[PDB]
Amino acid sequence: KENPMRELRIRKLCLNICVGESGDRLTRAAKVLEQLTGQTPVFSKARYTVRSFGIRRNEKIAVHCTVRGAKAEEILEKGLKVREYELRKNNFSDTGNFGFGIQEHIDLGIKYDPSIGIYGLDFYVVLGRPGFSIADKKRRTGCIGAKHRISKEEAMRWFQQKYDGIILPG
Amino acid sequence: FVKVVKNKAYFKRYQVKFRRRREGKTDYYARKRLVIQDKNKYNTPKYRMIVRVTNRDIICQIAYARIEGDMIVCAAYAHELPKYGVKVGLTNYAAAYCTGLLLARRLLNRFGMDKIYEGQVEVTGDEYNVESIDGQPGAFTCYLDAGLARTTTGNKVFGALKGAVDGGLSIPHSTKRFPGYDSESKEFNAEVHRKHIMGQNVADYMRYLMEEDEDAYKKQFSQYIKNNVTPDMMEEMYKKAHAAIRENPVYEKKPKREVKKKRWNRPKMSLAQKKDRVAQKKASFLRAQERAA
Amino acid sequence: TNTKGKRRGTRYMFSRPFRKHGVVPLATYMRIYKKGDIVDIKGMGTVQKGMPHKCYHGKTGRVYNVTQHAVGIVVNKQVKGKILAKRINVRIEHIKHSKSRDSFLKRVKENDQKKKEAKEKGTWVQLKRQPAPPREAHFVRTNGKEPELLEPIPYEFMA
Amino acid sequence: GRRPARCYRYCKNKPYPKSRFCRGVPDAKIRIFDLGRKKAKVDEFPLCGHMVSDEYEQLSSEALEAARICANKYMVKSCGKDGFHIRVRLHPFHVIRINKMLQTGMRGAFGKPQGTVARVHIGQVIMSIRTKLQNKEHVVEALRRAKFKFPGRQKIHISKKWGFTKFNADEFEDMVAEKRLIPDGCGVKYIPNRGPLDKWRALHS
Amino acid sequence: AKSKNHTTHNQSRKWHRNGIKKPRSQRYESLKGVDPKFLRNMRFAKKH
RNA sequence: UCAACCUAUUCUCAAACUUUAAAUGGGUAAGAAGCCCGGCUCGCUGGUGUGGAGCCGGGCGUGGAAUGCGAGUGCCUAGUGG
RNA sequence: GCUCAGGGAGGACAGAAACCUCCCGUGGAGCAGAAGGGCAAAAGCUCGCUUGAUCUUGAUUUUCAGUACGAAUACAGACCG
RNA sequence: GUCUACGGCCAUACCACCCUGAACGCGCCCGAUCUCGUCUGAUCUCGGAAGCUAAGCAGGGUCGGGCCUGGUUAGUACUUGGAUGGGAGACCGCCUGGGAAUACCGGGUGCUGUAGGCUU
Ligand SMILES: [Mg+2]
Ligand SMILES: [Mg+2]
Ligand SMILES: [Mg+2]
Ligand SMILES: [Mg+2]
Ligand SMILES: [Mg+2]
Ligand SMILES: [Mg+2]
Ligand SMILES: [Mg+2]
Ligand SMILES: [Mg+2]
Ligand SMILES: [Mg+2]
Ligand SMILES: [Mg+2]
Repeated sequence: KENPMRELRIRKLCLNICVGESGDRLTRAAKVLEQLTGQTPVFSKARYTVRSFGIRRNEKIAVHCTVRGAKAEEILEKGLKVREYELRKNNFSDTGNFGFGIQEHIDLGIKYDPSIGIYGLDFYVVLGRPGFSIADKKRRTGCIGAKHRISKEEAMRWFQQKYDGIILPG
Repeated sequence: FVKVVKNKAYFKRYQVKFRRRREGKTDYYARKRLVIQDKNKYNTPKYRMIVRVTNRDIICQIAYARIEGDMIVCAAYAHELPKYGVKVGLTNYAAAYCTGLLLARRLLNRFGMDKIYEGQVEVTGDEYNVESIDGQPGAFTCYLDAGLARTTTGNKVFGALKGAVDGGLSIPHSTKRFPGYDSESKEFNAEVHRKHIMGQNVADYMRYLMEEDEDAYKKQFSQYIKNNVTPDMMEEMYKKAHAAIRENPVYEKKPKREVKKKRWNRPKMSLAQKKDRVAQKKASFLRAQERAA
Repeated sequence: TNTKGKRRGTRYMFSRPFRKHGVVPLATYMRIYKKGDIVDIKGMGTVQKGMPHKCYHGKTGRVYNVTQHAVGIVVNKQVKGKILAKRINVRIEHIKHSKSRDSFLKRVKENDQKKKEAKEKGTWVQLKRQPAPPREAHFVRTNGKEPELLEPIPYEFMA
Repeated sequence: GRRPARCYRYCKNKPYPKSRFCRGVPDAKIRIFDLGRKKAKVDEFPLCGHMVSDEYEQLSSEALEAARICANKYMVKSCGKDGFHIRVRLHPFHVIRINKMLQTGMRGAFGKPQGTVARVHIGQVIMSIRTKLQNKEHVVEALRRAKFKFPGRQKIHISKKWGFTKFNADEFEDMVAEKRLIPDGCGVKYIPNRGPLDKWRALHS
Repeated sequence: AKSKNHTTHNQSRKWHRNGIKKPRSQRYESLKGVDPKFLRNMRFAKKH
């Protein structure tokens, strides 16, 4: 007997590929996660300029996108099938989100082109709950209260009872 | 560790916002640019038509600013539209137009200018502006307060605006944000705005759902079905609502009831009670320590 | 030699008070000013438009002109050996009414009402504020107990 | 090479600290200010003798360190090595200037900084020794020997406070038995009747 | 050959010989600086 | 352990730091040019013979804190500016 | 329309520092420069349209001799954004 | 008793955690054809009424932090005027009037204007 407005939902699944340079690598990484998601991603620029890494200010160095809903759940399930449903206990943020990363997108189920190549991905799952739109609506913006937030164990129990994965320690 | 950010120094140096800014409700920048009368006008009122679209009704008020507050001249809501015959759907663009019309006609009847300044009796949708006639007492001029709505094209704020304009208020406006002004060709086809005022998009979505899938139709629309609102009835129902509002615009309040005077929330605990609470907490801790030792 | 800037020396003078920064409150805008209103000046840092000068921060004058954001007021400024009745244009949020006129106004209206009445009544009631007179003669009762005796404390250095 | 202290002796100027505007100050030579068994609780040194001043003058940092060494030498000779705790309760923040003449003259005369200087009021405590209650004469003799390293008139006063605390030595024992005070090193912590009472039940736990 | 730079020593009694006298207060002071649209209306009201 | 760190404490400060914050001091007011009515005018302002301002006409002296003192105004002008 | 400095907790190569996400965050950032004031649904940052950075008579403030130039403040008459 | 819409003074209203909300509301909520806008109907805009007071919000609690207002500190510090007072000086005392602020210890924890509800 629990109140149905505290169902743990995924609010978003955000993906990025930080290629570290502009041009060909970034455009074809944009095309590969557009092949992944089905929506045209956006180009993340650089705040600073560090020549140890080889980047400049306002230079397009990454590709990111944001996925909501059934597409988010299915992309996340593909990524966890890559990650064999095994996540570490350090892969869980204190605010209740989690996230992981994969190294080649070919393991997802996306077929290959030598015109494109291989890239790795950061997946990050921003969990929520019904009611978290208070934190970013406009007209009467409030905060989210203490009982309604998501703690770390309250998120990883949800993960291992909704995906039947394991939380290996370390 | 982290350094504790919200310490005694943080709260001592912290300045609060205004109460309405903390609650989120008002924009003091726009409110100052909107309500402050010119000082050479010398206590002439400056009237506003406040539109607030809630989740279930639409508050349209007309108020001027004094020092104690905004005294509201006239008010007209959307949940009072079943007095005139709009049974449900009270938050859409068409009900925004109806409550803007009701606000305008009720204020004109309150001041004594309902015969003069009739406005658009028939609804067209195009540009209208109530230009005042000489000799007769002048047109009512007020300005439109959107509050925090992002005032883009096709907004029910501007629906209530067009309702007051067709009711007879002389509000300054442009025909850029009514539904129908397309951003590409930069013109304004008034028949599309008339369809949105008469609720033809809602009737067409009703027809579209009962052609596509009736499960989604019964989930989306249900109180329409309960109050047997059909798509062909829609435009005639809104026209009869317009005619009913323009013939009987006055509001009669509900009678004031004799109360029971029962208190629904907990009253504030007193000084004696809370000092006795901390005395009993200390005594109960000490006796639990002696019964644990 | 000092600089002759318009805002020289006004660090603490046009600053807002502690924790009363931010948005200017709106009653300050909604107050209306006739001509002949006695008006105080207090310039404010949040609105740089219409700033009154540091010579006039704290002076009181009389309105002679009202415009659509600002009032012209007639203040007495003292320069080397004379007093100029000079007029300045001040935006509305650098300004208050003075209640020094208002206490006189209520005293005039209550004097005029008690001069209107209590004149066919026959009494003659005092209308001028004589200053605080010396205390009249009065008994002081020592009800029972004796006056408590005080005598100075012996010196001990406590620090 | 330093000018005598009788030049830089009265509180003549505005206080002119080492700051963003006066930079290039040579460093103050008293840098150790507390000495002795400074790691000792309030409960094992109950006596506290203050060298109080009796003039509104300026003490040099040189004189502060000279008086520190003159007190510490006699204390480690007399009361043993770690049976005391001196602390110098003045830190020199005012810096003083030197107009060097080699010919210009008094044209543009504003000095480079020479040294640091503490400004003292009539009744402000210069030094203070915390010790046991039987080492009374030794602390009076130590402060009396350190008074000759300062100008002017200093007096010696043995206070009724419990060492380096602001609480009186007669009721300190009753308060610490009543647990309104808590020892936390060379000072003591004061506990009001104002906290959340989880702190209360933690103390009386 | 320097000399004294600025002074306000004798100035207070120099002012108070003929007195710090307040400005000439007069009934019906003028209308210069009054709002010109307001004053157009005022002088039409006086015209008619 | 020893450091940084963190949390409650503690000693000493500031012309170009400050939550507080004096004394002395600086404006304004202490009425006839003031109040209170009646009515006209306006191209300004205007839901509103609304708002504001200007004009007329009438009525009201206990001269509206103390003290003291006849005031206001215009020419011409020397010397001075270590 | 959005919130800035900093910090915390996470994420393939990635680290002390590239990018993504949550949370705290009264200004500890930014506003060309010197400092002082001022500023958070803004005066900051990002976008859309732009030329009131235009034509013109008076009044005023500031230094002041109660003169100039400079800079600025309310108005007013168009022509505009 | 209380809520919404617009507010005034802007912490006695803020902040952290816990408890309780009947009715109307306010919300969360369900969708994206149309209006609109985004990488993403998350936000904004648009059409609704299956569910829930879980959150916001409201009322209350905390020997709570803060804030407000009092006592103490203290007639202390400082100070107007005065002396052919003291002191080698620094500085201090007195006559004449004014008179602060920490630490420490109490009390309070939004009032309120206009319009419209609920308590059939
Ligand atoms: Mg706005
Ligand atoms: Mg000097
Ligand atoms: Mg000479
Ligand atoms: Mg000369
Ligand atoms: Mg803006
Ligand atoms: Mg700018
Ligand atoms: Mg949605
Ligand atoms: Mg709730
Ligand atoms: Mg609840
Ligand atoms: Mg408290």
